[PDB]
Amino acid sequence: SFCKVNISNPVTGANKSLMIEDFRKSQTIHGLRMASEFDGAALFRITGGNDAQGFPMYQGVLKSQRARLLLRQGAKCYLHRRNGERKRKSIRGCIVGPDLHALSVVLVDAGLTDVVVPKRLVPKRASKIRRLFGLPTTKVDPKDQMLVCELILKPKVQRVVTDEKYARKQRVIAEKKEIMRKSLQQLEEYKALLSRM
Amino acid sequence: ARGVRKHLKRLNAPKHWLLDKMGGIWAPRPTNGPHGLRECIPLILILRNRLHYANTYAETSMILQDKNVLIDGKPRTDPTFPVGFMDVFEIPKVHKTFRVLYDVKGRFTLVPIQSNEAGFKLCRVQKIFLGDKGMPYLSTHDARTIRFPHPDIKTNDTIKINLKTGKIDEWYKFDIGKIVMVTGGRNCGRIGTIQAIDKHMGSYTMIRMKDTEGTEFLTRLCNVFVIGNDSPAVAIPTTKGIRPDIIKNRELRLRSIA
Amino acid sequence: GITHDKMYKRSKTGAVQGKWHKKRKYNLGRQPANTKLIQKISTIRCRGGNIKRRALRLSHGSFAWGSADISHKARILQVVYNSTSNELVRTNTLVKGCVVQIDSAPFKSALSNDTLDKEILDQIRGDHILARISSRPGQVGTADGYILEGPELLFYQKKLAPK
RNA sequence: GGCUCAGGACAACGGUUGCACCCCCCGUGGCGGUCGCCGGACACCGCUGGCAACCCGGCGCCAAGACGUGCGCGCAAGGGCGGGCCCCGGGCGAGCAGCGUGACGCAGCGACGGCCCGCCCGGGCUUCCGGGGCAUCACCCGGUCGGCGCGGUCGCGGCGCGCCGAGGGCCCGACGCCUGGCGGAGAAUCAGGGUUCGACUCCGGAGAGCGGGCCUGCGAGACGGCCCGCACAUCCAAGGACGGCAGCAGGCGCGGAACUUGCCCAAUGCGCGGCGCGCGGCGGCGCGACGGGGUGCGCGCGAGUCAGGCGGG
Ligand SMILES: [K+]
Ligand SMILES: [K+]
Ligand SMILES: [K+]
Ligand SMILES: [K+]
Ligand SMILES: [K+]
Ligand SMILES: [K+]
Ligand SMILES: [K+]
Ligand SMILES: [K+]
Ligand SMILES: [K+]
Ligand SMILES: [K+]
Ligand SMILES: [K+]
Ligand SMILES: [K+]
Ligand SMILES: [K+]
Ligand SMILES: [K+]
Ligand SMILES: [K+]
Ligand SMILES: [K+]
Ligand SMILES: [K+]
Ligand SMILES: [K+]
Ligand SMILES: [K+]
Ligand SMILES: [K+]
Ligand SMILES: [K+]
Ligand SMILES: [K+]
Ligand SMILES: [K+]
Ligand SMILES: [K+]
Ligand SMILES: [K+]
Ligand SMILES: [K+]
Ligand SMILES: [K+]
Ligand SMILES: [K+]
Ligand SMILES: [K+]
Ligand SMILES: [K+]
Ligand SMILES: [K+]
Ligand SMILES: [K+]
Ligand SMILES: [K+]
Ligand SMILES: [K+]
Ligand SMILES: [K+]
Ligand SMILES: [K+]
Ligand SMILES: [K+]
Ligand SMILES: [K+]
Ligand SMILES: [K+]
Ligand SMILES: [K+]
Ligand SMILES: [K+]
Ligand SMILES: [K+]
Ligand SMILES: [K+]
Ligand SMILES: [K+]
Ligand SMILES: [K+]
Ligand SMILES: [K+]
Ligand SMILES: [K+]
Ligand SMILES: [K+]
Ligand SMILES: [K+]
Ligand SMILES: [K+]
Ligand SMILES: [K+]
Ligand SMILES: [K+]
Ligand SMILES: [K+]
Ligand SMILES: [K+]
Ligand SMILES: [Mg+2]
Ligand SMILES: [Mg+2]
Ligand SMILES: [Mg+2]
Ligand SMILES: [Mg+2]
Ligand SMILES: [Mg+2]
Ligand SMILES: [Mg+2]
Ligand SMILES: [Mg+2]
Ligand SMILES: [Mg+2]
Ligand SMILES: [Mg+2]
Ligand SMILES: [Mg+2]
Ligand SMILES: [Mg+2]
Ligand SMILES: [Mg+2]
Repeated sequence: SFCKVNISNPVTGANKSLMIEDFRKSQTIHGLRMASEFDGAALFRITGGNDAQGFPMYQGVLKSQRARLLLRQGAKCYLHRRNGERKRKSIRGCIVGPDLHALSVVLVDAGLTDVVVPKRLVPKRASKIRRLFGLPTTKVDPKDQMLVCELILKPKVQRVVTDEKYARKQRVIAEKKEIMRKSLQQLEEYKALLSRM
Repeated sequence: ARGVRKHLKRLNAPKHWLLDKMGGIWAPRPTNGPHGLRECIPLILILRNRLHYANTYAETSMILQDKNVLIDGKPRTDPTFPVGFMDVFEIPKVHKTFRVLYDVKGRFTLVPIQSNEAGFKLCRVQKIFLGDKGMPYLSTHDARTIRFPHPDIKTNDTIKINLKTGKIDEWYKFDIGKIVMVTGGRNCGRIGTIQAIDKHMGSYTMIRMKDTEGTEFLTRLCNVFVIGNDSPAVAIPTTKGIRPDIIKNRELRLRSIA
Repeated sequence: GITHDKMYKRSKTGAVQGKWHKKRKYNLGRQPANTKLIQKISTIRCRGGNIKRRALRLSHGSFAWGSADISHKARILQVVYNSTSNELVRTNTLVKGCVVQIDSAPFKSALSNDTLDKEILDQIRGDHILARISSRPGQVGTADGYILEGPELLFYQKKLAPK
């Protein structure tokens, strides 16, 4: 094609697409790098893109051509098969130039932003449901088994301090003291024994 | 290789296991635990190969999943668990309690024992050493560890351990005239009395013993286990550690088909 | 890479010996720290785990005047002598056994007692004391030492004579 | 675990020692004292894309037996002093291991309690003896032989580096060269003494087209892991991407010379616990070779045929 511009607005949650000539000449967008502000009068912040042959941009390479790189496990553009495996790959079609067949862009500080997408998933951690509802996260009645969720597979709150779990922890501590007490008694017995001998 | 061995070919298995050379390429490899590879028996080789409570490997597993077997008072759910000398072997649902000893041909046998006897174990003191913050420890032939032992216990003595508390109630000193049994070599399994201890600076110390019929034999000090003081603290097989010669063994064999 | 395998040496009669395998991992060596004076310590994973500390750019140490038993923490000022090579003194490289000049301030509270070596009290009266490193900085990441005395002190004082 | 025998002749390998110069997952005993319930974000997944295909990009809601930080009776590594000036228990044949005391340091274990210690198996090196042929290969070596000091290593060591000395080996065959050279347990032959061969079943070693390099891990210098050079092939829109049967079958080539592109985890065992597995098992081809019985006897059988058993996943 020429250039598919994937715009994405996180303030509301939408995604839109456009097109542009993006040919070899002036193009006031050319010469910008990933994570840069432009004024979007021809189509805002660049965040990625694929060129022709579908090679993805990579942050920091500071070139408008492709490059090889030894990519390491944990880094972008690589999915490893064994722990500790690396791989040499090709990247970065441009710092945005005429080559790119795609751009990725995000909108800051607002055709116009209209749609508001719902959040599919609800908070799950026990504190995650106390910051939502303004409840304190410090009490002796933290149970919080309100079940609404608006029937929206996902709930099963985590990190809840129940009564039996409290008993479990207290039991482990009460045994971690018994060990030390019996150990000190045995040490005393042995010292007294050698004293007698 | 590049790492540890996990297999064991059938022809390479220890010869006192009495494994047969057909019916398998592989043999079970004993898991690490209280006993070493050479001087042990995998637990499966008793339940399937010997007593026929199980008849295959897969159905030998299910007996040990539902915990019908106790070793030294604990249920072992592992088929290649190493059981060995002096381990208590008790199957409750059949009410069988055994003690694992050697016969007069260096093989493991099970000796029936009473409920008044299966609550204790004899161990051999292998070493005394200072651990953490300078505390004394003793180690046994079962990979057992005891802190603060009484100062009289020295190496090559044997100790008697209750099988629920895991503590010491009795000890026997290694001396002249003590009753003893040989745990390995080529006099393995027979029982006698110590009549000599010859130390060689730098090298092995040899022990000379004499049977109850007066036959004398020799071995290394790393192979003599004290079972009491002129009277064995435990029960022993019917042969009582007397080994026949090949002619008398042959006449007893001729008499079985007779 | 670097190996300390003996398969690459000649025999004791001078004969060349053949190669019967490729390089094994357990026979590797690494490059030396070349610890500099005047603070980083890197971590090295070793066989079985067993972290090694490898120091670069140490400044201080803990030092002991053994005879009177005065132990303080002091700053190492200069490497002055080394047995192996004078190249290791010119660069102030910290290795085991090198002779250094350390700061006299922490020990000035030891100036009062007499029957204490005047060959140490006069050292303290100035700006520095001669001392010797006793640890391996490349293997444990630390540089501690003791304060010289006896015939050793005199041997090194003549080695550094103004001649 | 399976395959192979290319390399390598004071190696490797076999018996026999040692580590008071060492490292070690799981399992089995121990031990457990450490100057009030936290945070945010990644994948699967939604919405959009690039590309021939290999493979990837952007934005966003979400967990933990994952991380990260941590509530705690001070104690990880390393370091200075604490020995007797014929001769000789904590534990030794052997001054070894702990502890005390002055200084540093602040590690590891703690958000479902484990750092640490003994054993066990396994590994690394290491003592003594054995360990191919050629003299038309008689002298060979120069980190070569020893000493001192540091570095590096899991660890000792010319293992490496600086300095010092001139050593070390040899007709009891050094050094060099050659081998259509893997070692042993063993096998063929046969009075006794011997000769010849050790591809392949067990044990040990080495390799994965040939050189090298490395990450992750307790453990690999791994090739059914990654990176580079070389020699060879593979797809393609020409921009790129990409390979290693000395695994099981199967094919080409070569040679005098060597089988099915089968069925199955039911057994023997191994990993996780219920599965997995061309380990291995069962059939197929198979005059390499072994063992038994026939082609008659004076009148009854076997080889085949068809059924039912038994056996077998
Ligand atoms: K890897
Ligand atoms: K091998
Ligand atoms: K291993
Ligand atoms: K392994
Ligand atoms: K076998
Ligand atoms: K077999
Ligand atoms: K076999
Ligand atoms: K096993
Ligand atoms: K190396
Ligand atoms: K290695
Ligand atoms: K083959
Ligand atoms: K070979
Ligand atoms: K392992
Ligand atoms: K050796
Ligand atoms: K040797
Ligand atoms: K040797
Ligand atoms: K030899
Ligand atoms: K010759
Ligand atoms: K030199
Ligand atoms: K050296
Ligand atoms: K040198
Ligand atoms: K020289
Ligand atoms: K010769
Ligand atoms: K050959
Ligand atoms: K003969
Ligand atoms: K002859
Ligand atoms: K012969
Ligand atoms: K003959
Ligand atoms: K063959
Ligand atoms: K082979
Ligand atoms: K072989
Ligand atoms: K084998
Ligand atoms: K083998
Ligand atoms: K092997
Ligand atoms: K092999
Ligand atoms: K190998
Ligand atoms: K090779
Ligand atoms: K290769
Ligand atoms: K190769
Ligand atoms: K290669
Ligand atoms: K290679
Ligand atoms: K290893
Ligand atoms: K390498
Ligand atoms: K390599
Ligand atoms: K293939
Ligand atoms: K081959
Ligand atoms: K097949
Ligand atoms: K042909
Ligand atoms: K032909
Ligand atoms: K099976
Ligand atoms: K395993
Ligand atoms: K098969
Ligand atoms: K017939
Ligand atoms: K018939
Ligand atoms: Mg890995
Ligand atoms: Mg293998
Ligand atoms: Mg190799
Ligand atoms: Mg200068
Ligand atoms: Mg010279
Ligand atoms: Mg051979
Ligand atoms: Mg062979
Ligand atoms: Mg073959
Ligand atoms: Mg492999
Ligand atoms: Mg390789
Ligand atoms: Mg032909
Ligand atoms: Mg027949």
